Amino acid sequence: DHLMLARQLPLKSVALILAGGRGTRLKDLTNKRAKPAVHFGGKFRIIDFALSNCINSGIRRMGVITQYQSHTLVQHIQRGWSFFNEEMNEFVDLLPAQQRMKGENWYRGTADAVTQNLDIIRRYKAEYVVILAGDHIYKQDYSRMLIDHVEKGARCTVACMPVPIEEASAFGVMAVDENDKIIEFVEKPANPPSMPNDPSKSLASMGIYVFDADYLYELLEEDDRDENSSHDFGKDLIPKITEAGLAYAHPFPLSCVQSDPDAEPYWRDVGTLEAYWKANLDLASVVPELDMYDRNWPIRTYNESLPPAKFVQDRSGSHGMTLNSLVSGGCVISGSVVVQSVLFSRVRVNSFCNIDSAVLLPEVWVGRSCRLRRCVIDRACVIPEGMVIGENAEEDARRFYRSEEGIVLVTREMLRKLGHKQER
Amino acid sequence: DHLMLARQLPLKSVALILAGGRGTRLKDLTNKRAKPAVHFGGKFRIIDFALSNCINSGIRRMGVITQYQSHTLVQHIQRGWSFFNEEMNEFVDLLPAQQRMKGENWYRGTADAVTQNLDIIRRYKAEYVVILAGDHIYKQDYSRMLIDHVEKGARCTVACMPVPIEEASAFGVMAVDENDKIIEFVEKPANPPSMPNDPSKSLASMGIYVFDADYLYELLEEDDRDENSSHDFGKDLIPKITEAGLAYAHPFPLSCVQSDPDAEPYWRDVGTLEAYWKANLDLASVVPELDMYDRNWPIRTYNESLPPAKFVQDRSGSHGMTLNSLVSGGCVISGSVVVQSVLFSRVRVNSFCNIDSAVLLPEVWVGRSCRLRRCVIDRACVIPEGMVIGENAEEDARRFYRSEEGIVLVTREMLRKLGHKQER
Amino acid sequence: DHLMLARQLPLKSVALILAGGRGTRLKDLTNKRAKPAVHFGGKFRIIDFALSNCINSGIRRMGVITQYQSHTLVQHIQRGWSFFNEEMNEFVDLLPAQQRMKGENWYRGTADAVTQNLDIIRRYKAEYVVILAGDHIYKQDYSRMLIDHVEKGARCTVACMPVPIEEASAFGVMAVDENDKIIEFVEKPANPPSMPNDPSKSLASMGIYVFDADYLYELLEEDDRDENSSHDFGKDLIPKITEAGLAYAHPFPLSCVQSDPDAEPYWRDVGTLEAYWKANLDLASVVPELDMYDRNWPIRTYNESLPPAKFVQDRSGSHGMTLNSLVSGGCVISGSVVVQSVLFSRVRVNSFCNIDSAVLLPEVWVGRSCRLRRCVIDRACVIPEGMVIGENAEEDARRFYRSEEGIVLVTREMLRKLGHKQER
Amino acid sequence: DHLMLARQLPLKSVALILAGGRGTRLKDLTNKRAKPAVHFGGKFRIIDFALSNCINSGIRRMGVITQYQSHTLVQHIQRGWSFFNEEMNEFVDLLPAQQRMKGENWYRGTADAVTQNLDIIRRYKAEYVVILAGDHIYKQDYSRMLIDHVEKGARCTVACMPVPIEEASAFGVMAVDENDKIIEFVEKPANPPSMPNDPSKSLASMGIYVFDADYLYELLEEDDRDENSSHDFGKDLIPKITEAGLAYAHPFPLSCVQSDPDAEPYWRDVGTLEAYWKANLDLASVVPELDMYDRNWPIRTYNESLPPAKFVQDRSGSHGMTLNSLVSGGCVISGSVVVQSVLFSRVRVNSFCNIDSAVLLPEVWVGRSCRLRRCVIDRACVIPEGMVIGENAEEDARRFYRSEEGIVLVTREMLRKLGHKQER
Ligand SMILES: Nc1ncnc2c1ncn2[C@@H]1O[C@H](COP(=O)(O)O)[C@@H](O)[C@H]1O
Ligand SMILES: Nc1ncnc2c1ncn2[C@@H]1O[C@H](COP(=O)(O)O)[C@@H](O)[C@H]1O
Ligand SMILES: Nc1ncnc2c1ncn2[C@@H]1O[C@H](COP(=O)(O)O)[C@@H](O)[C@H]1O
Ligand SMILES: Nc1ncnc2c1ncn2[C@@H]1O[C@H](COP(=O)(O)O)[C@@H](O)[C@H]1O
Repeated sequence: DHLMLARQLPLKSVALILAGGRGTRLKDLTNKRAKPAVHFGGKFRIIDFALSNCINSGIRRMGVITQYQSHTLVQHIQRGWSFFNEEMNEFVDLLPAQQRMKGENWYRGTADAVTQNLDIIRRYKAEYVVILAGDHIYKQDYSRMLIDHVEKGARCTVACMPVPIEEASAFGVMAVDENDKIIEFVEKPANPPSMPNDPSKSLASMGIYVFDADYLYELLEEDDRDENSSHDFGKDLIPKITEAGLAYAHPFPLSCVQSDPDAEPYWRDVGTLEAYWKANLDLASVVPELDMYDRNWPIRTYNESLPPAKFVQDRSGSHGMTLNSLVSGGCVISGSVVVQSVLFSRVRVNSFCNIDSAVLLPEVWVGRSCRLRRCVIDRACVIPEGMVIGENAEEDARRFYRSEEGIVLVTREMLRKLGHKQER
Repeated sequence: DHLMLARQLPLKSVALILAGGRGTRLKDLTNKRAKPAVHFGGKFRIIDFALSNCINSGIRRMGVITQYQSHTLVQHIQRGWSFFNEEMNEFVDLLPAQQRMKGENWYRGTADAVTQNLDIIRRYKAEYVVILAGDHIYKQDYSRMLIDHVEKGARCTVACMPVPIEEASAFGVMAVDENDKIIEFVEKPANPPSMPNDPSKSLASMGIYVFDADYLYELLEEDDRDENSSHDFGKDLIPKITEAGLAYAHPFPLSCVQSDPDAEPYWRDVGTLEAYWKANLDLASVVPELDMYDRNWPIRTYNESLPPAKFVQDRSGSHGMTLNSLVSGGCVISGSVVVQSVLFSRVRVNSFCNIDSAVLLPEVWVGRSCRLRRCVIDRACVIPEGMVIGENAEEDARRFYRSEEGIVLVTREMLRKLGHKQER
Repeated sequence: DHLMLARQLPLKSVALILAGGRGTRLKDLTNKRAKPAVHFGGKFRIIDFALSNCINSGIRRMGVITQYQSHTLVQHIQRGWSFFNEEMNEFVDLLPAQQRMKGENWYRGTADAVTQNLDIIRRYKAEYVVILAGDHIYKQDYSRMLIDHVEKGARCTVACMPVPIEEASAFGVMAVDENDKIIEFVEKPANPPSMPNDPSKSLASMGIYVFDADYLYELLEEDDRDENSSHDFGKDLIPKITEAGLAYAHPFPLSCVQSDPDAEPYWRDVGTLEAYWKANLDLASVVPELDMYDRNWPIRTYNESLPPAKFVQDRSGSHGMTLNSLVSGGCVISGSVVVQSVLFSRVRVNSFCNIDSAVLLPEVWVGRSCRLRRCVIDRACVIPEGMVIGENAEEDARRFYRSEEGIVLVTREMLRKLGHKQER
Repeated sequence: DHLMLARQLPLKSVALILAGGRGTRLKDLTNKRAKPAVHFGGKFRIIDFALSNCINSGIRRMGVITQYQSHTLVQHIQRGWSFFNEEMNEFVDLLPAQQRMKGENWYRGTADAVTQNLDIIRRYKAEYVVILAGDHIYKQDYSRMLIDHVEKGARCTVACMPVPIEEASAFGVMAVDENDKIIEFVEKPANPPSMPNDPSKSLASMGIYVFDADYLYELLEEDDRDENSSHDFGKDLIPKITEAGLAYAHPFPLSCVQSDPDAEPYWRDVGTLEAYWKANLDLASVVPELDMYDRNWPIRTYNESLPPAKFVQDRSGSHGMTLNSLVSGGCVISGSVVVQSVLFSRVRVNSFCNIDSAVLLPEVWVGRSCRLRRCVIDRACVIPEGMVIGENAEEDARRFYRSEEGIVLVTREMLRKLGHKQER
């Protein structure tokens, strides 16, 4: 462990974002796009979190694997992540599956997508391969995980963090020892084992595996020949590494970038619809759990050119009132009440509206005299005049999609089967 | 006139924006910046108008002449106008006066700045040279002025537009004939001559001269040797061309880009302080005279990455009310009243403020319980708590600078002198 | 026909490059890449021809359709064609077929690829849709084809140019009248009909169709419902437009950009292997048919950062001799004879080589004492020591691929079945 | 010393490259350009060395101080060093002296340039300030000098390296102790003191001072008020820090990046004309002292788009012979002999030339039947037909400039004076 080691491992490293793959539990949010390209934060996409942590961690060589509905994703990487110069060892390579006969190849698993592209990744000559799930929201520093991987003399290093046992049936539960060496790993159990001394919580894998380059190539080619295998990192390989005792665990609180050290680390995978809504409006509160006014760990995105947020008087000459809300650029709010809401770019709300705990994805047009409560308005939805959402549960659940918790989702297809011409 | 002559006139052409110039009528606004680099519109600088008209007119070769306090200007061109490629015949040159032998070189006049850089401009190999004053705000199409210049068989074409005879003592008044050939030109008269049939208005030069390049080079070298010359385009050259009868006039309403054809063309040179303030708030009204939500003639600028505009509750849990205002990105408005105002980037207003007909240039901090009206807050001004501006004119004259019209201007040096340290 | 019309139609236009789709007659040159991504010119790819003609024709909105082996292509557009800003109406959108169920969708035809993406192209709001085959090499101005399309009052406008009847069985042969109105169109005939008064030549379609936006959308939806249709522009639609008499013909000599007006227009589709090799060395001769030292119609590409071309002495201290050859950057030629050749980037040739009428695609390593005549060395081929190519026809045809005209092609797979470790 | 201290020392840091400076020992080379902007290496400028070491050392915040003839320099930074984003904490500022009141401001010395811009540098909020002379050619790692500065608890760390006592009268000679603390510093002595145990060599300052920022600001404001000071870092400040015992020395062989560890570190300041010529041709030899085919420490520059280097046959159909030369892109060499030479971009050599130990800066045209040896041809020089250089020293002294060592220098003004018009 030398003094100039913390700086030379990111440069000998290469990150691989398994962007591609939809989130099925997000219903129609991700019907026309990949989960990493779901909008978030007023101006971000989820994959801006798993990319700006590579940059600020020094890892300037990324590999974005994209399968399902990637036009918007690729078009976002193109416009916001193509400032690189390949001559200074940095790049964001897109690795969709390469078709030679109209659908002959198609990425059978998570770990069968790093094996199709294993002739391109060898050419990078990397020693440490970070394996990032980029449909997640976090502010980690992977040059403090890579060290903890190099100090321990590990082959694979799984970033683990504890979560409530109630939600630990959707993640990879493990069990460690005094030396943070994984002893028992099981993927997506039906009865998540608890931690020792913490019966109400389980030590879960985040989908962030650091691998020596030599061991990963030798483990996938040793796994690609397995017909029985399901070709996934959690469900096939990490048990294989674990059962040889070459798998260590890296606590996330160590390599988490927070502005308040007294707080707990922030991890939201935006699993269902409810946690997507809840995760945006936790940017609109007074004290957000996620700091985005931070200049020591900024998040890079498509810096679209939009005019200032305009607030104008309604048809009656009256004021427009706002409370704990975000209004991004392009918006035009004509004298209506906006509360606990998040308006993204280009949202044009007309007069006399009432908007409460809403999330208005971009290019939404809200017509005159609309009332919106606890809803998610999808991209380009042209809400008609006098529409009421979030006051009649037996109404909203027979028009739009309504989650068990009360969250409504509105899409153009939902609003075009109702008869509202939404071709504006 | 060939049918394919409109599209290859902007490629044989080269624009020269005379960015340098104090614009002394602005008093303290331009103390630390050049007149072009004054902030405008929530996110623009005035030189984004004289540059985005060259782009959308096809003129991709520009030459920005900068002398006085150009650090902010040059830093703006570097970060928002350096997307060009030199192998596609397009660039944004910066031609500030070349310095050797302990600060020897400085331009004697407007036209003694286009001469020193006459060895670099000949390299461009440009047939037509557009000469743009870039301290002006307008939406023109120079590929309709170049045609009118090539149809007429003109050598130099002055863009002229009528203005009230009261303000015509600041511009170049001319007189034309039936075939738009300048007969009488006089620069900055003390008694501006009126138009025929319009006694209340004068036909003024805008500062926009299109030149046959073979004539410009021969005219400046024939002028640079003149010992009594003032080395100015209006004060020396344009009378010389006029007196030979080689000077035509191009009406601006023809080559103006406006979304409402029933309206009059828009020209504001932001002369004094009052017309700066009035010009911004004319973006905050309901029907702006200047359209900036126009996609057929967009304005290019520094697309700074800023978070959404955040509105939060005050100390007391209460709402914040807005009326005909622009709130750009980065702003944080803690539950205060904002009316007829324009907040630029990064403006952090604290609780219980009242803001009326104000313009808050970037990085301004308004403290708790401040009242601001009919004022212009300079960049990074840290307004202290309980400050009151625009209610006692006799008490705003001594503390700050107050125009004759009632407009107040606040700078850090004005506030630092009263002992309100501005170190944030 | 107004005077400012030549400049306003490219802005109301959108180009669609049918890049996607391999060139089967190129054998193994396009086995790991799409034909638009075939290298050409020492530093270009074929799709830099059908893109730089959109830029210099003012068409800044392109749509690159990519299906077969597009990793290289996409990775080229990302690194050399992503300098655009979407806020000044300009972009290069990549439109690969969007998969929702692992190969469910896959682009059944050339005109069934503009129909899958017909919800994205409507959003561009474009009046004139240029349909460009981008597997071709030419220097055309599409703002002189668009006019000739607007003057004639046409619906569709097929760029046609005469070719020898011998090769006219691979293109779309048509037949026109006095008003350049197509009368008889047949796609890929077995007996190409000749021209009137030129029995030895046929009037052939280039794959460059300009279409009013309103007619194209109504023609593909009216064609997508046809089960009998083969979904192709030539084989299905252009006969349908022709049989209604709405199809005009635009001669290519009019809208061709040449630097010698006495010459004939340059069109090479790089059909077979022989014409690819012939087409590059026609850059190496003394008077190229294709001018690439032209600054009035430059070609934009991935401006890779490479050191100067180094020529060094061989093991014996001797000179290296060159004759009518192109040596791009990165190359290291150790004192060998290079004749009528084209070396791309990074080509390291070792001592005592002899290279004649060769094309060395990038990262090729030629070992010591090699002789190469009339060959095409593919990307990254590690030629071993003492290899001899192009002197024994019955030898080179049993090792590598040898066309009927004598041209040899060398790939890594060909040189790894022969036992030469080529993993360098 | 923390294990994560090497990687967050380049982020709390800010580099200041003093680009301005005539470098008068170069005579006519730097007549029209600054010493930093002198061309080097076939494609680089000297300031690409002092900048790519900040990038690859993690220092992404640079401050380029430019005074003398900076148009080419600024135009280079604009086109090759303006890929940075201000929201990711990285930029390349240009801090030329601010001008108001008819050319008033000009820096009195090296250290009176970092003071005027002391209101802009405090905004950076930098703990460590690297002070780089950028008129020098070396491959250093400043994140190994910053650590050595933070281990030692030093305030200011001077990078020192030994040089022959013959040339030690041009640099800052010092004397150190066991713990590398400067005891005696004297700037540009007339009798450079020797090292202990190495009588033939002196321990010289490179011009590379690392500073505690809290100490720099307090040292320049405490120096700017000095009436007898010369306002220089070596001549005024570094003796002041030395005499307090707060000045440590950092050996350059530790923080040098070299591909052959058995070699000595590479430092060439290109002092006179002879060491400029010798320094370039040391790129053309077989084993360069400076490695530029190194991918672990690449040099970033203006990646100009140029065609491949073309070699063609002469008038007579004959070959062109090369020996240990560099031919960059754009060159066209018509069958002539080139030996031990360095041709930059766009050099068009005509037939029957003989070129030996020459350096042809860009856009040079060599005419037919020219003989050139041991000379330096200035940018855009149009050598006429049958010119002979470097065979008659008595006839090259009068026509051009000839050093005492035998090196010739050719400029356009030297050739224009002999009546060889240089207008191409
Ligand atoms: N203004 C719009 N109207 C309708 N659909 C859109 C609009 N903008 C984007 N889309 C589509 O909405 C889907 C999701 O895109 P995005 O919201 O950008 O991920 C894609 O099918 C887009 O092509
Ligand atoms: N946050 C800030 N605080 C104080 N001065 C600033 C700040 N930002 C820019 N300036 C200075 O304000 C002046 C005008 O800059 P600008 O408003 O950008 O034209 C220049 O002297 C800048 O360096
Ligand atoms: N240095 C290399 N060695 C082996 N294969 C390569 C190399 N560079 C690119 N390739 C591959 O060669 C194929 C063609 O790429 P390209 O020649 O860039 O179109 C692709 O499969 C690339 O991944
Ligand atoms: N083709 C050219 N012909 C004559 N002068 C040039 C040319 N290119 C650049 N220069 C001038 O040469 C001087 C040095 O420029 P540079 O060699 O780029 O540092 C400056 O005065 C440039 O404007």
